[PDB]
Amino acid sequence: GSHMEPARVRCSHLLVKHSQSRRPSSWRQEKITRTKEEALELINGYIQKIKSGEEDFESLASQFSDSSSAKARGDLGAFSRGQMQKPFEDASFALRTGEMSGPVFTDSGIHIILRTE
Repeated sequence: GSHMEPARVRCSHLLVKHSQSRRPSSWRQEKITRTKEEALELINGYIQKIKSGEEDFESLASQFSDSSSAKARGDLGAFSRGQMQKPFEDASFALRTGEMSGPVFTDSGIHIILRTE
């Protein structure tokens, strides 16, 4: 449980679009043909690889993420409350230091939350 309230939290994020997304295009893909489930498979794939030791969230959040933060390894840096979407932000505070959350469904699509701090 959360035994402390931090005003500064650092979390990295990964995002994969889906067919029902508002923007069916990205800075890497021309059209998002993959739906929720197809994107979810990728999400779980990334997570499994990281937990196994195949790769680290750095490469996934950079070369396998649509998040603009991908250029910075997918990290958002140290942010505060009222800075990110509630499902993500509230989850970040709920997570512990060094915790990688699973598939979190948000506006854009499925998000992976890695709370480093």
